[PDB]
Parts: sequence; structure tokens; C-alpha cells
Amino acid sequence: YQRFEQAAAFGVIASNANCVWIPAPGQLITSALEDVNIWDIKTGDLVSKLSDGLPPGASDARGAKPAECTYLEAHKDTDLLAVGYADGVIKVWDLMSKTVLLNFNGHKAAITLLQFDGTGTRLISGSKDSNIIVWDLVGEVGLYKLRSHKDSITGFWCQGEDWLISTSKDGMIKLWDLKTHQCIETHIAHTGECWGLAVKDDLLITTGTDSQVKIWKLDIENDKMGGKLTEMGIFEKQSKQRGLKIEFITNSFFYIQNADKTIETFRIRYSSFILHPFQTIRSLYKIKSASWTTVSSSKLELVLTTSSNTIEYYSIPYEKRDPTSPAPLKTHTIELQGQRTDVRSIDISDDNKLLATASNGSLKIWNIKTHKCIRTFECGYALTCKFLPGGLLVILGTRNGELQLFDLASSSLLDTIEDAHDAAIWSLDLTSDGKRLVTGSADKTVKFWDFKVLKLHHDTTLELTDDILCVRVSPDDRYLAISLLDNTVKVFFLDSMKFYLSLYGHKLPVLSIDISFDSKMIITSSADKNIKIWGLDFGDCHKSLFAHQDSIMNVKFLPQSHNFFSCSKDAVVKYWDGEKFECIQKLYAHQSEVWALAVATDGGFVVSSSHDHSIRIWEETSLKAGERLMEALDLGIAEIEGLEAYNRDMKNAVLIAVNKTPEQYIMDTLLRIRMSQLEDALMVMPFSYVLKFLKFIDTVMQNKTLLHSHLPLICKNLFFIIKFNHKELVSQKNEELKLQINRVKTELRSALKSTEDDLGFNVQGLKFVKQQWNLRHNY
Amino acid sequence: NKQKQLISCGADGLIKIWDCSSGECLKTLDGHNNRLWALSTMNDGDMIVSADADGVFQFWKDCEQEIEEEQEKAKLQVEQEQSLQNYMSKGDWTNAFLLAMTLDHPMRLFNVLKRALGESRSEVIFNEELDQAISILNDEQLILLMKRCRDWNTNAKTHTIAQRTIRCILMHHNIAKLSEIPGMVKIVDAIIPYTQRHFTRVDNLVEQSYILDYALVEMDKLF
Amino acid sequence: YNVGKAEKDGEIRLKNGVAMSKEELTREDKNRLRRALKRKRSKA
Repeated sequence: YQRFEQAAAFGVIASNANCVWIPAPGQLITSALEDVNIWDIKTGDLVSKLSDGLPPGASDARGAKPAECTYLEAHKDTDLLAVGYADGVIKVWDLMSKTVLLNFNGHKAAITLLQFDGTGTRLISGSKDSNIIVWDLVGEVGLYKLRSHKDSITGFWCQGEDWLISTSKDGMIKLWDLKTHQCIETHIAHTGECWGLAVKDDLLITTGTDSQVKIWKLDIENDKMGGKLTEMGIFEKQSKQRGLKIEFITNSFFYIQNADKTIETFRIRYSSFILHPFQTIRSLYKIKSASWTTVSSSKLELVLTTSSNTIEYYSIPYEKRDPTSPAPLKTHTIELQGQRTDVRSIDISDDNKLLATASNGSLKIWNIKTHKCIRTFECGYALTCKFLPGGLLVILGTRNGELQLFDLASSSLLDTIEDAHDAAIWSLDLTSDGKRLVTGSADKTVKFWDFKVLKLHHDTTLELTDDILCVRVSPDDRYLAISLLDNTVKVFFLDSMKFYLSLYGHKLPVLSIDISFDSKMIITSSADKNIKIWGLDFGDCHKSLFAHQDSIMNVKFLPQSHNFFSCSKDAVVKYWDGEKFECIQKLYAHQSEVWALAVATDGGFVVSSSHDHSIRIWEETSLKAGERLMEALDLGIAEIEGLEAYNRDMKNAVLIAVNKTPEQYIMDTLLRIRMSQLEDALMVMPFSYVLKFLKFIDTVMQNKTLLHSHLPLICKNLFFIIKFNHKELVSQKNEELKLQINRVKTELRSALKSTEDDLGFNVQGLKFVKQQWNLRHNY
Repeated sequence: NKQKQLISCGADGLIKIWDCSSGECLKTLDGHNNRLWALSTMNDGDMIVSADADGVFQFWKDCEQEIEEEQEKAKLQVEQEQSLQNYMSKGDWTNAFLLAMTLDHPMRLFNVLKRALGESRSEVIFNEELDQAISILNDEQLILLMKRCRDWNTNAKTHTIAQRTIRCILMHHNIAKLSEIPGMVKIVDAIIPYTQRHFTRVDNLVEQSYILDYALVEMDKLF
Repeated sequence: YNVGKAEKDGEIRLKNGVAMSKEELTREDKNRLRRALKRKRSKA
């Protein structure tokens, strides 16, 4: 029972967010998974990365994927970097102190757009849900929340503290005022979605889904509809894919970043008359984001990030007339610590020098103490890698039936056996001593190879009835386990291939095999989402444990004893004890399919290549109706009398908060009360409050409109209250009360007679209509 | 001509067309009656000419102008919804009511009328412009508005609105026209009895007002 | 004349004479009217 947590993360160059460029070219900000990177361009070395203080997998860690850095943007002058994540929280770091000072949460999904004015100490955010919100920092609170879209917020733009314009995944463009604080203007921008938007002080450009882009103008003209927006220009034929991000440049150009590994720079001097397509920039990888940097209008310097972890730079000289260059200049590309693609094979030496192989065959050697790459080689689509402790060599089995081997000191190709197998060789393993190698290949073939001194030579081969997935040889070199296409796990005696036992019952192919150090326990993983642990003395299913919702991709033991690690596609890593068979720990490190797992030979740190290019070293250590009536009556009458006294001189917190005139407030409490209690409440309230009640009624009669709004209610209450407290009321003498009652009588009668005459006019007129029609069209 | 919406004749006397990759029939045309023998296509202008057993010819042509006018309708609807929203925001209940009738939004129309009464509580029944609008109202518009008034009158708390609109209609429309409009008699017969009910209820409220008067008389007599 | 469900698919008309338009309701209004109809249909 120990506690271990992560201690590194490699190849996290380009996550899914917007690169933020800085003048000193100057350094660059980019998104890491749950982390942010900044580094200089000429160097390519991670200047710094900002993360959270609790390592994943700690005691306090939550059994959920950490939210990924999906957007980020900063003010250099204020030196503040706002960042927004997948779960809708926005935090903000100071670069000097490299710490966060305040966080927010106002949305419910990922955040797409961040813009802010430190000059207005206000951050404006538009997230994946349909609402756009405006926060202030010195107020550290949301001033309000604009919400009228219905799909998302894709494009976003602002003016001052006064106007806003916004486009969304539902193809409507909306203009909002900020004082009146509402969405005033809308126009259907594009038939489908309306992705891209960028606004010049006069015109704006909006791009849809199929290179259809529209050019509109702005104005502060005071018509209901016009001036605010138009439909002037329709430009097209940029590419065949949807645009994503548009941005201006002027010392007179702009750039449209598409999703087809293409940026298009245009010039501004009908659509043809205005615009001018400057040039195109093409890369070999799917691109993500961009931002320019130019000087003197003689050079164009651009930053880009691809889908794979590559940062690209682009420089183009020109002369305000010609691009001067048929192709741009990649003055800088930043990858080396990356991988270009998904990792497939991780292996650890005794000296603990780490391996990583990918579709490129970009076999890569890192080291823990430096975290950096040691060296690289390229071999194409290589699935599995393995250490040779003798000489610290490495070997690769590929999807092409090819077997290669490289050295950490010399060059790549020391020996390279071609045509090793017809189809892909799916796995390989070495004997614990390291002279005999085994390969399992989709030719249904198991080739046994020997290390001659140096070369390899297949001393033999074996043929199987079905395709083969994985192979594992005993640490004691006694047994050889085969995981075939069908749910079959055969075990042979290593010396002579005697077909010693068979294991079945996974309802799916077995994808991972291991056996203990004592060669008693064998653990098997399949896509059936459950690990089965077996005793090999009789080939018996000791236990079956369901886990890892998607499919347990790979399992590994620990050298000391029966404690194992399981990694799946649903991006969890479970640490289990094969004696209690309970999940000791449940790591939630990263968020893509956990393809490759490798365990320390002795130590305990483990590494888990995700699909998101994640390498993980793991190191160890209540009033009553009526009652409320008199209360509100006190408030209202007191305020009204204070106002009256102030008026005569000239001759509450609750009220100012709710922004209601006291008469309306009292009417509110009367509406809220419920009639079955209204009866009893009017009996309960004492005579002094009755008198205050009559004052209130006079007040409404002065404020006629309320009277017409709620005429039946006030009539019913007034009449019942008098019918109850008649004796005492008439007994009292008060000339001002006589005047009040005379008023209330006169105005109430007048209102009643008005609605009375209305109803009578209507009934007689409609009766005339019916009898007339009945006389005419009825025979 | 599009190489996609392949077309088929049929001796039943009709044509049916569908996308080649679709596998399901898209549009059915039934101009001809008895049979159909000859079918021909002009490509550059994709025109379908069909000749049947009889001596009748038909020419057919696709349209995307349908899509254009559909998009026109959608754009216009969104514009006028914004117009209505801003109208309720600021005022101009005449304009707001016009758009509410043009769009059929019972909530927004009802709120417009309630606010109109509120501001008109200070012959005239509403804003003079609003009354003129009701004057210029159409026939199907009248039937829709009077249906809405019928329901609001079925209610008890909204009969003031319903009666006010009905009175405005009566004082600014022609009774010959109202009798002549179809279904209007059914609407009116539904309206009347609830109006009689509200009539009696208001009467009894006047009676209790006279109770208040009596209390005044006795108070003065004591004084 | 009682009142009943509205003829057009674009509206819902309650018992107390309010007529609703499915489009001019806000999203939260849509949801609450929904949950009410759901619990009524569940009771029945």
C-alpha cells in the first residue's frame, strides 16, 4: 500500500486552443493539456509552463478528467493571461509571479472565445453553450449575461464598452447594445452555420461552411434596421472547406485560417473590386490557429499550430505589390520534444532511458532526469518496441511485415530484416537472458529468432490456426503465452513448444498478457471490458474483474509481487492488488485513449502514452399570510407618509432593491397571498392596520392604472374589510377619513361603471350581429 | 443532366425522380393521365419533355428559385421577430401589434394589448394609431383576433382585454362585413354567454360599492 | 364552449385560456412547460 502520482508530461506542444504570440521573433504562448506553455522561437525550449498545484492521482484528486486548456488570451501591458477550460471555468495567471489570483465559473461547457480590455478591467467570454458573459476583474464578478443565440458562440467582436457583435454555430449574426443591454439586431448570415467573423472599423467579413464569405458594413445610423448592417459583398472560391478564423493586419491585408491545412492572405485596396487575394500558405499537417507579426509592410511573419504537435513559422518578403515569393519561409519549426503523431510503444531500460514509437517510426529516446529527447530515428509505421539490455539496443515490429533494430549510440540501421512476415507482425518479446526472440505476426505465425553475433536468424517458426495478437515469455523463461484472434490464450513450454495448456472464455480477442515473477499467476486482458486472472498450474480462472468501460488496452505486473496496472481506452489507469483484487488506486491522468503502458523494472514509476501525446512517469511514496400583510403594510404606509411629509416640507433598502413603488409592493403581497387564507388574514389584522389599509386604497385610486389592473381584487378586499369592521369604523369620527371614503367611493364607482358599460355595449352589439345573421342566412 | 437525380417514366402516366445514390424516390410528377411513351432531356438547360399515349406534351423544369424564396422567407421572419422584440422593448405598441398579428404570437399580442390599456387609462379606445390599425385589419386577421378574444374572454381575469378589443372592432368595422365573414357567427355565439356572466358579476360589485356609500352615510349621521 | 388543445402544431393552449407559441417561448420556458406536461402524462 503506497501512494504514487505523476511527475512529468512530454510532447504536449500543441493542444487544442489558440496560440498567443508575444513581441520580444518574440516568444510564443500555447496550450498544453491542463497546462500552458510559453517558449522562445529561436531556441525552441520550454521557457515555462503553468499548471495546478495538486498533482493528479493525489488523495484530494477528483475521479474525473482534468479540464483541458481550450482557450487563452493575454494582455502584455497588464501582463495578465486569461485561460478558459473545457468545463467552463476561466482562471487568469500573472506571468511575473506565474500564479493565478482569481477564478470564475459562469458557463456549463467549453469556452471558445476570450477577449478582454484591461483598460476596462473586464473579460468578455463566449463559450460552447449559447451565452456570452461579461466579467470584471476589480469587481471579480459577472456584470451581466447576454444570451440570445441557440447553438454556441463561434465568432465574437466588441467596441468600447458600448457595442457588441456575435456570430454562432446557428447561422445568425447578432448586434447587441450595452447600455440598453439587449440584443437589438439580427441577420441570417449563412444558410448553415456561421463560423468566422472579423470586423474592420467600417466593414466586416463573415465566413460560412463552403468558402462562401460575405462582406458587410457597420454604422451607428439610427434607423430600426438599416445602417447597423448590410449585405454588400459576396466573395467565394477561397477553398473547399469551412473557414475558422479571420484576422486583420495593417502597418492592409487579412488572413483566413481554414481547416484544410491552408491559410489564405488577402489584400484590401464588386467583391473582386474591393478585395485582393494576396497569397496562400500550405502546410503538410492539419492546422489549428494563427496570428501575424509584420514590420514596415515589407515582410509578413506568421505563427501557426498544427493538429499534431508542430509549431510553424512563416515569413514572406514583399513590396506592397507582389508576394515576391512563390512559397513562404519556415524560418522556425518547433517539434523536437513532440511526436508528430500517436505513440504506440514505450519501453524502459534498467538505467531507465525511455522509448516511444509512433506511426512515423519516429523512434524516440528520452531520459527521466532531463525529461528531454535523447535521440530519434525514423522507420515508418511501427507498432511495438523492445529493449535489448545487452548494449541498450532497441527493436521494432511494424505494420509492414518488417523488423528493425537501432542503437542508442550509433546510427539507426545496424541490422534490418525485411519481409519478416507477410502481414503485420503484431508483437514480439525477448528471453530474460536475451539470446532468443519471439515474434507473433498476423500471418498466424510465431517466429523464433536468435541473436547471432551481430545479426538475427530465425531458428524456427510455428504455425497457428488463427491470427495472433500478443506474445509473452516467462521471466523465468519457462512458459510462452499466445493471445490469438479468437478468445484463445495458449501456453507452451518454452524449451520444446509442447502446447502445455489452453485458456478460454473472453468472448472477445485477448489484447494483453502478463505473468508473474514466480510464473504462477497469469493476467489476461480483452476487449470484453474485464480482466481475468488465472493460475497456470492448472489453467484455472482464478477471478474475473470488470473495469475500464471501453476496453482494457494493456496490463502489466510489478516486479516485486502481484500488483498490476491496467490501462484502457476510456483514459483511466487502475492500480490493483492480485491478492485483495480491489482497485487500490484509480488514476485519471489524461483524456485520450491510453494506448501504451510501461512499468519500471524495479522502481515503481509507470509511463502511459495516451492518444493525446501524454507520457506519464508515476513516482511513489417563515411568517404567516396576514402576518406578512401587516409587515408590508407598515413598510408601504411608512414610506408613503415620509414622502408626504417631505412634500409638505417642500411646500427602504427593500424598496430600492426591488425597485417598486410602495403601493405596487403592497399590491404584490396581496396578489401573492392565497384567497383561502385571504379571508382569515383580513379578519386577523387589527383596526390600526385597517386604517392604514384604507390609506393605501386611496393611494391606488390616485394611481389609477393599478386600480384597473387589479380592480376585482381590491374591490373584494376593501368591501370585506369594511363589512367586518363596520361598527368601529362608523363609530370613529375623522374628517380626513370622510374625505378618504368619499374619494374611494367615487373613483371605485367610476371604474366599475366604465367596465360595466363596456360589457353591456359588447353583449348588445354581438346579440345584434347574431340575430341579424340568423335572420339573413338562416332560412 | 445533373447525373444524380435520375428520372423514370411510367405508363401509369406519371414520372418519378430520385438521386442515383439515394435509392428512394424523391419527387413525383403526375401531369399526364393515361400512358407515357416518349421521354427526353435537354441538358444545358435541364428540361424534361414528356409525351404520352394521347397527343399531349409536357415541358418541365427544375427550380432553385424555390430555395431562394424559402431563404427569403426565413430572413424576413427573423427580421420581423427582431422588429417585434425591439418594439415591445421600447413602445410603439401599434407597430408591435401589427407584427404580432403578422406572426401569430398570442403571448406577445396579449401583452401588447394589456400594456396598451395600461397606457391608455391616461371616441378613443387605445392609441389612435392602434385604433386605425384595427380599422385597416384584414378578414383572416379579424377571424384570428376574434378567436383570441374568445379565449381571453373565456378566462375570468382577462375579460377586460377581450371586451376592449371587441368594442374597438365593433366601433371600427362594418357589421355587414362581420356577419358576412364565415365562422364569425360561431365565434360570436361562443363569446356572448361569458360576456353575460361578467356583466352580472360587475353589477354585483357596483352593489357593494353602494354598501360603502351606506357606511359613509351612517358615519356622517353620527358625526 | 370550453377550450381545448390548439389546432396548429406550432402552439399549445392551456385550460385557462392562454395560448402559447412554441417558437416565441424562451428555452427555459420550453423546459418548464415540458416538465409539467411530462408529469401530467405520467399521472394519467
